[PDB]
Amino acid sequence: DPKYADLPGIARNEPDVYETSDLPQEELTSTSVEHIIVNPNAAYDKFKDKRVGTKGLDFSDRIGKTKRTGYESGE
Amino acid sequence: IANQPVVIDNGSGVIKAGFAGDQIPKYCFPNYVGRPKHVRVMAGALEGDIFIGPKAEEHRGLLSIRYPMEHGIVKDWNDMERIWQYVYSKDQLQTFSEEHPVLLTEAPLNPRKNRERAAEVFFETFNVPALFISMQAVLSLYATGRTTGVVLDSGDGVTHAVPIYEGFAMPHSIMRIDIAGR
Ligand SMILES: Nc1ncnc2c1ncn2[C@@H]1O[C@H](COP(=O)(O)OP(=O)(O)O)[C@@H](O)[C@H]1O
Repeated sequence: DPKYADLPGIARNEPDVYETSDLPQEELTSTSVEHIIVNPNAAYDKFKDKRVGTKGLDFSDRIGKTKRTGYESGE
Repeated sequence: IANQPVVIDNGSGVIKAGFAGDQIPKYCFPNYVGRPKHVRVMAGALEGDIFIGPKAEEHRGLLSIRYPMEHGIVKDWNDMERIWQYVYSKDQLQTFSEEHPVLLTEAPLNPRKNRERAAEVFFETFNVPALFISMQAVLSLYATGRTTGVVLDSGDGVTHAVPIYEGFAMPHSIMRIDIAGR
């Protein structure tokens, strides 16, 4: 504004930002899906107490005693 | 003092079990030694690494089944113990080795060493108060009531023509051919 005052060639009456007056899932809805929550804390506390024993569950290209099984020990 | 014995009808392929005086062997399933074949991973995956019965049927191609009863003549005595333990369990016996007398079945002219091995089990690991193991044909004769009788019977991998008569020990006439339905 003071610059506009001090500058003679600068005219006025200008709506500066000239603009355009602009004015302003289904898979679950199938005949066969059953999307169910496991109730994370419920199933978690359930399987949580179920201890799991392991004893060197080792398998990668390991030769000796052909059959192997993960979580070897018991708990 | 003794207790109620347990009528345990074994066999080359199927074991039958119930207490004394019962009319039905309440615990029947075949003779098999099953144990897993896969890599256990998630929690809740049943441990024990030897499973019988509902677990066996439940995990048929998942449990490596064994049949050490080489025509009834078993070799996995340790696993036999465990089979009895499965019976000893809350599933079938719910009791101890000393809490009840035992009754067991025997096929003819087997190697005595096997019997003695079982006796070692039954009176050292297990502690049977009193038992007796003998011919299944004799028991079948008790069921028929007949005394004079040629008993033709076959196990699962054992066949045996048993000519008996009033309990007369005629092992020369009495035979067995350890091969059958197995
Ligand atoms: N309907 C049937 N047909 C053929 N085989 C059978 C049938 N039922 C049972 N078996 C087999 O025959 C065997 C029964 O003969 P049994 O003397 O009881 O055998 P075991 O001495 O092996 O228990 C069983 O072990 C079983 O495997």
